[PDB]
Amino acid sequence: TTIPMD
Amino acid sequence: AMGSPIQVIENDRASRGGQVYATNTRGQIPPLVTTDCMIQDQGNASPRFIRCTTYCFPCTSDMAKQAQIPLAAVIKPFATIPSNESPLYLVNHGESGPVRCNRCKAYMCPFMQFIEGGRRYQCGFCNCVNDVPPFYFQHLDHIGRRLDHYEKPELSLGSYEYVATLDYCRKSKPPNPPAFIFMIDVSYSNIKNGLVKLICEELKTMLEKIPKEEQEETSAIRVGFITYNKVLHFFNVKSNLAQPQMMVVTDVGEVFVPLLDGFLVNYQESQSVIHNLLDQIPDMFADSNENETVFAPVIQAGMEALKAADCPGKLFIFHSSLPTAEAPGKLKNRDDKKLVNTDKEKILFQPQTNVYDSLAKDCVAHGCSVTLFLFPSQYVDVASLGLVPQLTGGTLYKYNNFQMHLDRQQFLNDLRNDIEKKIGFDAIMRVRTSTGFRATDFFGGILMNNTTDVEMAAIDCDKAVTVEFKHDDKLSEDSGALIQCAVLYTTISGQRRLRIHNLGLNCSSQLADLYKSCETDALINFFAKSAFKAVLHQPLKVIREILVNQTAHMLACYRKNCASPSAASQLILPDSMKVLPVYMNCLLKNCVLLSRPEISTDERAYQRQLVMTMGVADSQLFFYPQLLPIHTLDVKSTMLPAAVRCSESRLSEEGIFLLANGLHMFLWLGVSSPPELIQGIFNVPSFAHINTDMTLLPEVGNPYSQQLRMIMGIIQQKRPYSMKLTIVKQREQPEMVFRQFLVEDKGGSSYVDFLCCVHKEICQLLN
Amino acid sequence: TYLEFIQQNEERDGVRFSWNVWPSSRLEATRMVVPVAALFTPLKERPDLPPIQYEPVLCSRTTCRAVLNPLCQVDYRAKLWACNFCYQRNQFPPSYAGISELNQPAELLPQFSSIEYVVLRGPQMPLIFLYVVDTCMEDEDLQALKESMQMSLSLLPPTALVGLITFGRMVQVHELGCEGISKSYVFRGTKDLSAKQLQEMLGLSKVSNRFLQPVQKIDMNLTDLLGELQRDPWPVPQGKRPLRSSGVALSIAVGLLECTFPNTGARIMMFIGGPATQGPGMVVGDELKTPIRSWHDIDKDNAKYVKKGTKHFEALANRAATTGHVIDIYACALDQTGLLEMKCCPNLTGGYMVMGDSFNTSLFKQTFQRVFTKDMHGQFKMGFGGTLEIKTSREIKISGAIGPCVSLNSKGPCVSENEIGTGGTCQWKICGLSPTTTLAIYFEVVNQHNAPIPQGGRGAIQFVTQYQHSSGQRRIRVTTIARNWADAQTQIQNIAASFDQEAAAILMARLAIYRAETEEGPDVLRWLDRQLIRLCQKFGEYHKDDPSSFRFSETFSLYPQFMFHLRRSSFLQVFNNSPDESSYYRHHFMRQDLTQSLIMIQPILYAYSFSGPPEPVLLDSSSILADRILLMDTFFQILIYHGETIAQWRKSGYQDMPEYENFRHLLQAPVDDAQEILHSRFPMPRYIDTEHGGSQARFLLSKVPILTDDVSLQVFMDHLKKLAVS
Ligand SMILES: [Zn+2]
Ligand SMILES: [Zn+2]
Repeated sequence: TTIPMD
Repeated sequence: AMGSPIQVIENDRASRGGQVYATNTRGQIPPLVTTDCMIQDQGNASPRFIRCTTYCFPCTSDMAKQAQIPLAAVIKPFATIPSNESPLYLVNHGESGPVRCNRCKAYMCPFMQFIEGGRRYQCGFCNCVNDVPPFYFQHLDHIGRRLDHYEKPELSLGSYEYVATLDYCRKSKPPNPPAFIFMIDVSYSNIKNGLVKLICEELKTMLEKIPKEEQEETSAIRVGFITYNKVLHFFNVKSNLAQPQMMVVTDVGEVFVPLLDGFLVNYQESQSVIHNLLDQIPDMFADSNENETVFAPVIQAGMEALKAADCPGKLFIFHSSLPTAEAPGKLKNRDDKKLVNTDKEKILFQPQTNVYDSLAKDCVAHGCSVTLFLFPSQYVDVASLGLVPQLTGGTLYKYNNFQMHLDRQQFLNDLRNDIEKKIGFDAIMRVRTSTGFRATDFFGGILMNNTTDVEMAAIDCDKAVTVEFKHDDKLSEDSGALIQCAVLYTTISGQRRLRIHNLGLNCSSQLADLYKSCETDALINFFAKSAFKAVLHQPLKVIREILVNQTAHMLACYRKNCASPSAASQLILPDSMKVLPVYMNCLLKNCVLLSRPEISTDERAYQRQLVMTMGVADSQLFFYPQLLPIHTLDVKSTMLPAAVRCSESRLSEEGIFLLANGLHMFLWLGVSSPPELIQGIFNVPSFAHINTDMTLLPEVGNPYSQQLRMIMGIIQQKRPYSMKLTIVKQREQPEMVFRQFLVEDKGGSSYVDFLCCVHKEICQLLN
Repeated sequence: TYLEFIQQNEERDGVRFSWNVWPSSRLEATRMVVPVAALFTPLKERPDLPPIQYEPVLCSRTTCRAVLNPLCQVDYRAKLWACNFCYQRNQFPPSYAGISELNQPAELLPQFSSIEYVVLRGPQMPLIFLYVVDTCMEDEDLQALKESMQMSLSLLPPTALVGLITFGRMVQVHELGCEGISKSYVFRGTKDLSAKQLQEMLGLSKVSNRFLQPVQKIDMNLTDLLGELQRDPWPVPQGKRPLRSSGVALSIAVGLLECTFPNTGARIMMFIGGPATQGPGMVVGDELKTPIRSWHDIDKDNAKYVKKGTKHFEALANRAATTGHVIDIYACALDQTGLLEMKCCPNLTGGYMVMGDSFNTSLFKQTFQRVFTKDMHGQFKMGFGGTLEIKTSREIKISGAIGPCVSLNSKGPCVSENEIGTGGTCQWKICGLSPTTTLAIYFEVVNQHNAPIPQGGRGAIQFVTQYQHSSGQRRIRVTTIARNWADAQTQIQNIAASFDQEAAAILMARLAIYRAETEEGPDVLRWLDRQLIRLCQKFGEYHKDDPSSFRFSETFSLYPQFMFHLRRSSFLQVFNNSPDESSYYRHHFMRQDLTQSLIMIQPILYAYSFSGPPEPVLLDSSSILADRILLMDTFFQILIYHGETIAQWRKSGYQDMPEYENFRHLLQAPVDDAQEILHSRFPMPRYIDTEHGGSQARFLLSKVPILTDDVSLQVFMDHLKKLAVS
């Protein structure tokens, strides 16, 4: 699970 | 965009539900507690008795130190096993008693390698070789399966029970069956709210359902009765009195039991005399105008009575308010604003006098457990009234501002439930491990005088003790890490018994394996209890810091060692920890670790205790409430609607939802709430027609009111406390409370904010 | 005849002096050996008297305040009377107007020296009876006790408040009337409690209760409880004694009435079956191994409880006495119960002390019901919280008093500096009293300046006793007596003739016994003898250094013999009885009237024989003949002794034979007279039927520098005679 911090 | 809780729970239910879980492999990862599957022992203990934060321990202390993933186990020794699952077996090793390694004293379990033709068995916990006692010898066969194995539970199963021989008993003599002592606060408050009569009348019915083994015809458990208010009124109910006698002891301070014989009788034999008394107590104090009451003397008295009858017991105390009458344990109204950074905030959660801890120890020493049914209506100092019952292994039930026409059923449900609970007495749990690590910390409704024995005056099927392990030496990726929980106790029939739980975990020098085998629900249960115990020792902001930094540390470690190269703008989380942030944030948002603005200390203390006893099933739900949409409900053909995220975002002005955390059960109604539903449920034609203050069970209804009642039942099913229903009307109503359980919204910080926070410190750990 | 005088004045004024003619000077009285003293019975039976209903009428002088009496001069035609004690002129009350030389108010008639008034106090209180029961005894015993208790409860007036407290390892205070449940308050029999603490704990206000209720309202309930009462549950291990908190139970009972009905008639009646084993008030260990203290033990200072245990009861005694309540002790066990330590309670408050082997004996049962004797009008012969005041003429002073009482420390002109017994007062409080209660009041002559005014005629003394009659009626009993003054240097004769040897004897025995308790040891026999000698020397006929010549007037002749029997009596020679028995005897003797007192000091021995009617015979062995039957009557026991001849005739059977009608009678004669005494006497005496060579002849034989030793009356009289003449 990858989450791009915008 | 993260893998939400619901998705995670559902996906597991998909791939693992409705399937058999055989505990035959070693470090095998079990399904989530949220998944319903069938479990067949077959070697290692059922995940219902014991789950772990990781089923594969790091091999060395430094590894463990890199990752910072707490290695621990949530153990529910007497967890209720499904009807459709095989029950435990009772092994009797005769005169000698259970065979145990001479060195580490581990019991005879599937972890003992029988060698040399089956004459000597090497122990799997410390590698010591033992001599298979005469009577127990048996020939090995192909690779040593002993030709006994599948025939003897202790050799093939993970869980099972041993018969305890007299040297396992106090004073080396057969213990006596336990006794139940009912102590009713009859001061004004409980006379007025019609609680006294309630407890007496209803007690006539329930005293029948008192537990007793199938092997016997009548319960061996005797009963005793007491009333009080700054003074104690004992009662003699011998099976030969046409009328019950009453002995008042006003010498609080140096309390004593004025009886023996007539106090603790068989409810069956003394039936008519007890009922007689039960009809009377209500009238007897009807005009009592007493308001102040004592407390410590009551626990004091019951314990004493038990010590005298030389038997273990359980006190069912029914109290109403802050005990102010002068006597040891006199409680003041010390509610101060010492928090948020006071560093002295801890004192709010500790008992006032030094008496309660002592009383607790004396109780445990004599196998006396105290369960308290509290009906406060104003501050009561729960940090004090719930210590003895926590430490003693009892249960604490609080009913804020009790009102008969609303709370009667909730309390009576709790009481029935608590009486019929499967319970063991005067127990001591010991958690032995294999070479390399050991049990170093415990959390639960327990008391400990040394560093190895977890003493539980009383233990039941709901109670779960959480055990933290630490590295002692180095573990072998070959042998892994073994665990053997053993609880010695006395049964309601008066027998000394041992319950054993063996569990084989894997070991490894590879960090990938450590993470791949974690369980977020387990880890959260540990962090919660770990932090909740810390409240009594460190500034909350100190606790919160450790929690967050340990969370960021764990993920950082995984990032710089396991995760395949990915852009710095991304945040990586192992599948084992997908929902860990969400849940961790919930713990940090919880009132126990938060502060002053609203929420009574009494409410913080209460929750802090309730959680300390929880198992994984319980903690999962407590921190992340289950939110069900009811308006979109499939009529008669239901099976409990799909869960929806704990955010306000998933609420609709047109919908009706059900939110439960295991303690509170909210029925939320939107404004544009269909009148069709509001009719078939509350029997009133419109939204504005419902009154919140009338949160009582609504029957009637043919298709829906029934279908809603169905789900409310299935939700309460596996839950220990009976939930307090609370109806909420959308726009500006009591809703303020409701919003608190929407744990994903900001309310502390929102799920998204927290995720955003962790990434910062993970980046700080520049790597 | 002086003997008529003595009799008449005792029958009229329940008074008996050592001398009935007093020395007009302090000096000659000092060397008169026996002090001017009197044995006084405030409620002496007197049915010939009406209780005339009205206030007494007192002298107007504050420091005097005497009661109008026959000794006061009255000026009818001026409605005035002169107080005979301080001469103060006084006016009569309006209602007396008609008063005249020929029709005067009763109080002024000589026949009425000694009259009873009926105070119109107001608060007509009911009698209160508090049963403090011990439950550590065999079922036989406790059952009998339970029966005796029910009996008394049925004799109590319907208005009388009754309360029940049972005790053993712990103390229970029963809440009566409480129907449907029956409750009680339990306290550790291990620690004390103040009347306050108890008032608070039991939850009572300040100054009927749930604890003390009407007989006519509780009857049913109480009799049920009394009947369902069972012995203390807690089992007693081998070699051990029960845990009986006697000391604490009493303390709780005293306090119970202290905070509820203070200053009002009430009997706290504690029945015990053994010694208090769990102090305060603890009297002896719980391990049978150790015997209860003896008189020797207590003297070898080997009695570790005696001092503490007694210190406890004394305190209780003074509280109760000061609160105006009576304490009775009915101790019935095969061994000592601790009376010695507890004695002050019944001794200070006018309470009863009753000994026994078991409550399941006629001895006890009989005694206990005699306690509730009714008078001609069905009222208990009991009197409560009496207050006794004694005024004397200016030539006389009060030395002190000896008997059931407590000092009210009321100073005044009548009190003397030199005090005797309970002195330093002209007022004493007698919480419990009967028609038998007798006190010993010692006087002192004052006019010190030897040759002063013999004038004024006689000297006088008044006794005022206010009390609460069993009837609820408040009353004041008044007695005024006057004896003639005499110039000893011209009337030694008129003085010596007035001697009352019997009274004098007892009065002295009372002082001798009071000392025996006090810090004084066997120096008693010493002082007692010294006095006997001095008396012989001053009132005996004789030529110096010629014993054979010594002879006493018939007025004194018996005094010597009295002393002889006193000094060898159990009252001063404790070492042959248990500390408990000793206390029991002294208790009764310091109470008794002159008559019973005498029998106690010198047992009467009557002989029966075919040759003539029963005739008192010398308390000598010589009186023991073969053809004679003896009836020895000490006060505490009635013994019948069959002489050798008669013993054989009786063991032979001649009695049944119709030929020997008379013999059968002779055997019965003494037995019949023993039956009368065995009902009439209050503490019912122990009975004994023995004969020549009987296992119990001992009881008779035994009863049959220092002035002498354990010798015979003759030798004693000899050594006496010679010392009197030199
Ligand atoms: Zn081992
Ligand atoms: Zn006068």
